[PDB]
This record gives sequence, C-alpha cells and structure tokens, in this order.
Amino acid sequence: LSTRAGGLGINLMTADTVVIFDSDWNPQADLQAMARAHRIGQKNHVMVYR
DNA sequence: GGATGTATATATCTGACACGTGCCTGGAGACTAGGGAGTAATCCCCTTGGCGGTTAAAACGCGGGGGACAGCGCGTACGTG
Repeated sequence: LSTRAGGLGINLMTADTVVIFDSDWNPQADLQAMARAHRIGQKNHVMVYR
C-alpha cells in the first residue's frame, strides 16, 4: 500500500501483520494504515512492525 | 677585334632605434566617512513527494483530396559584346 491512498473504505480482513516501512509525519495516517487490517470482526491478533 | 653576363664596391631609401624634452597624468602617502558585510527576527513563497476527481486536450487510425513537385513548352527579358 501507499499509505495515503484508498480512503477509509479499504477492507483487509484476511491480513494479519502490518509493516510500516516509512513513518508518516501525521500519526493518524499510520493509525488508519494499521486500522486497514484492525477492523471490527478480525479473527487474528494484529501486530505492526515499524 | 667588338659585344655580352657575372661579381664586389659605394650612394641612396626606409623603417626602426637611441637620445632629448615637456607635461601632464598616474602613482605614493595620509585621512576619513560611508557603503557594504554580518546578525537576528518575521513572514511569505518555493521544493519534493504523494493523493483524489474532472475533463478537455492529446494520441491514434483511416479515408481522401488538395497541394507539392516533376516534366515540358515558350517567349521574352536579361546577359554579352
């Protein structure tokens, strides 16, 4: 993913781990990026490697 | 025996150089003020990398026909003496 694309409607339920290669200046973009996979109904424990 | 081509010596031209001279303009020395270098603050404009959405402009393909170009004639206007 490019971090600032796709809006808030991207559904990524099947993924488990999120790796942030480049840290954003705005942390809310990173929170939205990790909430792409941490949506309601996720069946796995999500970890983020920065 | 008369006439002809070449070789060293002296007078004259001719630009360049040594010397003379004026004078005026550039250089040496001193002083000063101000123009520019440096510093700090503030705020607006520009840079590089991204995103989203509109949409009008750009790209591509194809028919066809108008125009560029080649060939030929001619007669006149310009070259030449």
